[PDB]
Amino acid sequence: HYVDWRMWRDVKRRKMAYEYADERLRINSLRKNTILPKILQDVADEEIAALPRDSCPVRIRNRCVMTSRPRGVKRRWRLSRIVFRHLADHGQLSGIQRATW
Amino acid sequence: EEVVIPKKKTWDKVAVLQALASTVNRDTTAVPYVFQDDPYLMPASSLESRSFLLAKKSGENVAKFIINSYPKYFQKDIAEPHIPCLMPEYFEPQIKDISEAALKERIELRKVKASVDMFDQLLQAGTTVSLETTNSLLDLLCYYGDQEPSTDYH
Amino acid sequence: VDVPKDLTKPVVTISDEPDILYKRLSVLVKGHDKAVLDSYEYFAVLAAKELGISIKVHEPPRKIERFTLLQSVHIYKKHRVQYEMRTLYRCLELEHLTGSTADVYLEYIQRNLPEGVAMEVTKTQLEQLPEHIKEPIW
Amino acid sequence: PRRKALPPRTEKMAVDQDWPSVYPVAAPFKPSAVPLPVRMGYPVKKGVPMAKEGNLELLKIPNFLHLTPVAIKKHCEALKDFCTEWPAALDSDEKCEKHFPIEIDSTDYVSSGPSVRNPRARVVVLRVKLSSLNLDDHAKKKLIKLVGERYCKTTDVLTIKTDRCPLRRQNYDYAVYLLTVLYHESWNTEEWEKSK
Amino acid sequence: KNRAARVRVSKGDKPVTYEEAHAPHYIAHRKGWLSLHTGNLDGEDHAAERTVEDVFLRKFMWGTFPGCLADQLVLKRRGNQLEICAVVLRQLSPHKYYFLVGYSETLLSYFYKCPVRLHLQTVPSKVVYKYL
Amino acid sequence: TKEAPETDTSPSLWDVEFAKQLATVNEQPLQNGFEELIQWTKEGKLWEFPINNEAGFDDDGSEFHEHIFLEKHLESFPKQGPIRHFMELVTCGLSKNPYLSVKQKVEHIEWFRNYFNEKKDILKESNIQFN
Amino acid sequence: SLSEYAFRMSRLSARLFGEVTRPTNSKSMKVVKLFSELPLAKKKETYDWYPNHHTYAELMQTLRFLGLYRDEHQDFMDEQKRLKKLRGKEKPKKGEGKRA
Ligand SMILES: [Mg+2]
Ligand SMILES: [Mg+2]
Repeated sequence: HYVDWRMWRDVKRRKMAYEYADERLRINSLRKNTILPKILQDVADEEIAALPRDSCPVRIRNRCVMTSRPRGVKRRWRLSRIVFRHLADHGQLSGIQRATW
Repeated sequence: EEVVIPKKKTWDKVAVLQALASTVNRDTTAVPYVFQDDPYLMPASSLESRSFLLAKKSGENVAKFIINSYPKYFQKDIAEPHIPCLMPEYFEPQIKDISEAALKERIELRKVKASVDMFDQLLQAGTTVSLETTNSLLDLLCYYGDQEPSTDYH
Repeated sequence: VDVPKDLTKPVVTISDEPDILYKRLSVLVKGHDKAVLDSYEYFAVLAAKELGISIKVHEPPRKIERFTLLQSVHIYKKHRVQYEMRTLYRCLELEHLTGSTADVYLEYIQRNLPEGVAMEVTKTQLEQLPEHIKEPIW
Repeated sequence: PRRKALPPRTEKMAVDQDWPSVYPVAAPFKPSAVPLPVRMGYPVKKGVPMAKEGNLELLKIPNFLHLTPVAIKKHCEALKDFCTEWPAALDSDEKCEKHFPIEIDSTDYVSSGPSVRNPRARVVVLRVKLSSLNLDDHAKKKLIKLVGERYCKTTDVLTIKTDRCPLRRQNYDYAVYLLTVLYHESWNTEEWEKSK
Repeated sequence: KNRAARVRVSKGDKPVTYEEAHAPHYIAHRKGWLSLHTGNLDGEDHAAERTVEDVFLRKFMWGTFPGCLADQLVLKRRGNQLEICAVVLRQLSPHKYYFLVGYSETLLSYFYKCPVRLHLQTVPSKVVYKYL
Repeated sequence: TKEAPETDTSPSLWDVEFAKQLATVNEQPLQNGFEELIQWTKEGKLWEFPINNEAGFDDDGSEFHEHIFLEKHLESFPKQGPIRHFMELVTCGLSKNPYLSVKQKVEHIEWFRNYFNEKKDILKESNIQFN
Repeated sequence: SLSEYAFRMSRLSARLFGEVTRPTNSKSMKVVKLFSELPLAKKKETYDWYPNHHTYAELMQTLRFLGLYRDEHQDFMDEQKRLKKLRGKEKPKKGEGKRA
């Protein structure tokens, strides 16, 4: 019942990235060093690259939770500039007022 | 030189609230707290006083009916610390197998019909039934009189 | 004419363990409204005087966080809207308290903390040197 | 016929009553309970501010009707049985640092919401002057080299801030433990120290 | 021209409320805020979750009290509590108000895991600030 | 009376339902606002004041030496070599982490121990003897 | 560029405060930062970014069939979908469509 399929695909991505977060963390530690042998680091480069694509955190997009807008999103409220203003202009956001100086 | 440190005082988590409630008295101009402080909603007669709380108690039962019929909507817990009194109750048996521990779970939920109909199956199989388990079934049957407890809705 | 002939008071037992000491108790309350803080100050200061507590009050400088957003849904870059959140502060510096006195005063004012008002309570406890620190072992 | 609303109970109130009994705790503004002709709002041309009946602006206010001076003085009279007396000996701050040379700081945060958690509450700070510790010339010189920028020569205070562990009782223990291993290693003399 | 939260002038036969008659540039000069919490204060957290709860509450109450709300809600948070303050009409019977107060207070307590209390203030008719 | 009754034995249904009848005689509706707060606080719905940010959260009764001193778990690893240096960095960061539990910090370590047991043949080419 | 006494003293302070002891380069110090902090994917702002729209939409769909919530929006599109059946603009059967 999400806004659109683009939103639904990001929900799945955030779920798969939460399951492999530890497995990816432990493998990257091996790659991010000059201590272990190159032979071992080469095997970890193939193990983390064989994990599903949607497990990668860079493929996540901070969309608006009300409209699924990919751009123009405020991270503190997780809303788009259009929805944020609609609530702020009606006095529904605590403390938010218009600036004049 | 030695400084005398005072002894520590302790009290219950509600002690500071009971001391503040001792500083007030009943308000003569008002109706019982449970009612809505509003002229249109204030009970005028004694019939309204009783019919207004029976309708508010009926909405609490309509919500509990919906909460226990669709638990999945209310399972998400965001409270910290956890509040056990604000989570759906599960009245259905979970151990579907026939065993001695599966009957005890149907006696704690006061399932007279299921427990007795399942006690025969456990007895028919011939499995040894402890005397502390068969005594717990009599209490459930001797109290309600081989009848199901009252429920919100069937 | 109707009054409780006798009253029940909550039990406050005295423990054997010693009580905690607090050199200072700094209470920092935030809010978007200044009169709600001027009114909470009057309540917290008067509640300290009746309990026999030393209190000092000062007003830290405010903070204003601003940000701008596009006015239109499409194009018209030049035209934008600017918003702000104003955070006002009020610090209540208490001194020379005990664990029990602070436990009571804080509960009294924390419960009556109005809407839109947070609090940061910094507690400065007094301790004594541990046993191992008195003399060296080597 | 239609059900009619009763008159507001503010009329039955007397002037010499007990207000705390009316507004014992925090509650929204009830115009049928507050016996004041208070108005709020920006008036129209040749008009007057809106009346309390139906006014949403007075409902937005976090009132202080439950915290009148009469109640505060009456509330605290019942709270003096929970309090303890401060040692008369410890009059000033110079005398507090002679018997209690260590100061532990810890902050608690109160915010609205269903969760009370806050990661900023685990932090613990421990301050102590080096003049209150049983140190010699060597130990003091060595201790100042281990702590680094945690010691302020202007004030002669050692500041230990711990935020490693989840809970605040653990960081308290960690800080005391750190002060202990520092004190003892400072006293200990090693061979390499000769090559200074 | 600017349009946000402005009720356009008309012949003079349209009644409006106080909050509905003032535009966004009056929100801290002649109006207050309909929701009051600590999320949007400096150094505070969880301002995004408090906003989704507000959006849902205003809709839950609009469809739970259909045709009864006289003016917008006023949400208040004091620690764990959540206080909903509403201005309603007098058409509906009090028997049905008490049912919905207990049904909503309970359903919302189990949903948001917080004690919820609802405060009604009945008015005979929708208050009118002026006519546009 | 009798010195020691059958306290271990749990109350029967007849005793659990009779205690519910003794909690109804004193049952009365909330008479004031304070009592509502008291009822909620006892149930557990309302917060207990003064506010403690760590309420209801004790990390399995773990002491500080279980979070910071993790070199006790490195006894199944080479005492000297690259694996030791690497695993001496994992436990240094795991000691600076207030967001994990001791039960979660050991999982990380046990994973490396099992990971190096599968790469033994590859660690022999580099002249590294892991167990 | 440190004296031997200063180096052996700093190495000691690191041991006390639980810092790195062995000499480690900047590349390998990232392993300390990877385990000393919670990964982005496990942070609560990431995996709980969206509210669960299933619960909100399924709950209020059930409350509407129960008679306790009135959705003025469904009523709108339910009346339009009823007037398009009288006009002949009805959704076809799946599989047995206009095309084949
Ligand atoms: Mg990106
Ligand atoms: Mg313009």
